[PDB]
Amino acid sequence: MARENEMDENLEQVSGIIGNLRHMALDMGNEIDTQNRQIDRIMEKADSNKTRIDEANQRATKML
Amino acid sequence: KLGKLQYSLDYDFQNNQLLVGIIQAAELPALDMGGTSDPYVKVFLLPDKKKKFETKVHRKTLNPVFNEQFTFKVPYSELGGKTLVMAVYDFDRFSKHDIIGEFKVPMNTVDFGHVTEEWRDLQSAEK
Amino acid sequence: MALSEIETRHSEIIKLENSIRELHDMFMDMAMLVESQGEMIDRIEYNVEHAVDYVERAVSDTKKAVK
Amino acid sequence: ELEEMQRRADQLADESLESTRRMLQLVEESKDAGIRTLVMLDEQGEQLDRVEEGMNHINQDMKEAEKNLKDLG
Amino acid sequence: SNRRLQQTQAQVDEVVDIMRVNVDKVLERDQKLSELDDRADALQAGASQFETSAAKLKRKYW
Amino acid sequence: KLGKLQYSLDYDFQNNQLLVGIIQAAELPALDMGGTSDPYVKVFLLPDKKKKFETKVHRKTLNPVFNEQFTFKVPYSELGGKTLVMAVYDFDRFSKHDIIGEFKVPMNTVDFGHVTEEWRDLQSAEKEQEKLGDICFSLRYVPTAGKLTVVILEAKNLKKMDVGGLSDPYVKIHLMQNGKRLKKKKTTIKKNTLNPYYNESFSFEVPFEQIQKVQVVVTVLDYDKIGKNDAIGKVFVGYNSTGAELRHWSDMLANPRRPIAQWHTLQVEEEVDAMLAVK
Amino acid sequence: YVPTAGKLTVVILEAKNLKKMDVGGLSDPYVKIHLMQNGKRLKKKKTTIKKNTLNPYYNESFSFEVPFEQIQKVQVVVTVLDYDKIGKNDAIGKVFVGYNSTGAELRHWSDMLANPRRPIAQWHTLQVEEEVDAMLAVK
Ligand SMILES: [Mg+2]
Ligand SMILES: [Mg+2]
Ligand SMILES: [Mg+2]
Ligand SMILES: [Mg+2]
Repeated sequence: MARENEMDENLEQVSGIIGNLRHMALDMGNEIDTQNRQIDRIMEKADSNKTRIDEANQRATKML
Repeated sequence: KLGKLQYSLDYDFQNNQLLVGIIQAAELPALDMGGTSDPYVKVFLLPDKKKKFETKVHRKTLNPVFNEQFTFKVPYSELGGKTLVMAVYDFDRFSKHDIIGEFKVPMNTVDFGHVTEEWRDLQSAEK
Repeated sequence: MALSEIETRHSEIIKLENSIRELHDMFMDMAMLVESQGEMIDRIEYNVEHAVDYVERAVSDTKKAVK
Repeated sequence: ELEEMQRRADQLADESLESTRRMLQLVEESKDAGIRTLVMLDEQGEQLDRVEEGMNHINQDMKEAEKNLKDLG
Repeated sequence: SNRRLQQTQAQVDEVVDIMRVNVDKVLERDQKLSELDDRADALQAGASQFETSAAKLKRKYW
Repeated sequence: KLGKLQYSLDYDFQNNQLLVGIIQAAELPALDMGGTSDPYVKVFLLPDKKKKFETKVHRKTLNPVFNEQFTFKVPYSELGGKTLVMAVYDFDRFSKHDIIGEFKVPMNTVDFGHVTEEWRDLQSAEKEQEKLGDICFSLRYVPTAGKLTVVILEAKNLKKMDVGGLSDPYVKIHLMQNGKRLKKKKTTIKKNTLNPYYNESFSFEVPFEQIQKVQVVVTVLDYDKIGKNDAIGKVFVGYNSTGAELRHWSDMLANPRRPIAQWHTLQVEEEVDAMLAVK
Repeated sequence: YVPTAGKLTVVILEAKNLKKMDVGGLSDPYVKIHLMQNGKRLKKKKTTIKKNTLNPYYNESFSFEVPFEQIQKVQVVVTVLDYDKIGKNDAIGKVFVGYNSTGAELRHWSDMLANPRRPIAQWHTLQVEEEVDAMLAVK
């Protein structure tokens, strides 16, 4: 039974570690989502400023 | 110049109520003696000034963290023409609590569906 | 019990080991992708800061030009 | 037949045991990989924040530049 | 006790189902980051050009 | 330097038992008054310390001859992963019996089949840190805003605090300066865990002009409802810190706008608080 | 220090620029040497009292029995004090070398270790007793 119990302990530890892995996976995924939303925001603003600076550069070189 | 404000905004369609979360604020100007102010944020629906919500008073920090939440039981149809007001106040025990800043958010510019959470620069309240 | 019980035990255990291994590989790939994307973000922030400098100097120049 | 059977059973026991040990090792590697992954996420997150502040600054500066060009025209 | 074995198995399966989705979302993040990289390069290029033009204009109207 | 020990070892396959014979010892150092000690040998199976066997006490000899025999009823399969321990003790009537020497014999190095009997030199018995626990967290400081982000990640191999079970750990974080405890933070209480996972972030307002004069104190404690809550371990980083702690601190400083995660070994609260009372 | 015999020879040579302890005049300095371990003060030695001096010269040798197995776990505490007959005798300064020592002190110690059967002379800056004793209460 020592063979079996030893293994039992192993499976229990694996269980705990798996639970922790679950929590970590949840935090991971959530923060990944939020960061994705933030990146979307960044690309919106970056395109806005791209247009801004293109138009501004054209207007600036226009008076030359 | 006072500082910025991080807040959260989203709408619960299951209970038909607005969920406004006050996360924190940063780089607030100091108005008190110690070199730091005692800030607290008053939040209320912009359209009608009724049932205004106030956060807990934080002592002597120019970067207060409230992490609080408020619920406005308002239908989704009325919501569109309703604005949100978040004003930062400075607490003083022996005088009028001076307003540090304020911020207004139109609910027609707000997009619900994804949980919103952003930093916005504070401005000086109108006389 | 019998040999059937032990065999099924062994089988389900191996199944668990393989599922575990797939989980592992997923985590490894995760770390990898996140790292590479990290380098990507490095160069992005680089380009952005350069852009900020250029814009600032440009704004100063125009601001001195108009007046 | 019988001896080989008992030995077979004990064999399967040992195999399952070392298998579970392998599992423990694997979930440990997974654990650490996950941790460093989260660390990377924090770092890159702050970097993204700095990027956002950069974008805001760019926007305001170009707004001013737009003002000056409109005041010059 | 097969209950613990199968329960742990279910845990593992769940975490797997989490992680594969997380991985796909990460790939999407890689796409968004790549496009942001290109956009940033173009942005700083235009920034340098506008800086040059601004230098000319300052050396013109002052 | 104490002396040598002659012993015998063999296995009886007919009764499935281990036959350990204590022959004698030689050149033992004298610890008693007369110029000779009163030696006696304690022998037990190394794997499990159960049913230890002790020889008769010999009076005033530095070359005691026991010629005794002990039997360990242990199967031959279990024997392979079992070690033998033979420790020489000095008898004293009015005090603790000091250990003269000890010797350990791995049963995988032992060859049975021929009756073994050898002389082996005695060595001094081993007396390490008691806690053997570790706490891992990440440090991030950006000098411009003066923000200190301490993220408690996870502890492992913590010392048992509850009776017949695992512990109920929680992390308390103190920020000290000139011996005073300024800020107080704590985490969620994870119950019945050998390795608690928190992943909880804390932030502190620390100016750039005082960064070299601050103390960050991380303490892992156990939680019982009733009575005083004891403490498992604690470590500190920052001002007047040494070891891997000062290293992690210097990594936090050298790497701004970036969090560095690291492990740390838990020390006793007495020594740590003694270090914090300095300057 | 010679490791074989386990002899530690501390020769107090001379102090300089000591802080004034007497009213409207120079000080009356004398050197007290303590040998500490685990916070306990084992041996106590002192020197002759040189009266009215800005820079006291002693040239006095002291010896201590220190085994080679405990050389890395010993504390040598040198204290310069002022002597008045009446009342408590105050303290001017003190420094310590050995276990848990830092600076030029640990350097001098390491020079003593690296150079056996040979005496190495060195200067040391006097610290306040509070900080030093706070350092000695460690471990
Ligand atoms: Mg006030
Ligand atoms: Mg005796
Ligand atoms: Mg408990
Ligand atoms: Mg005097």
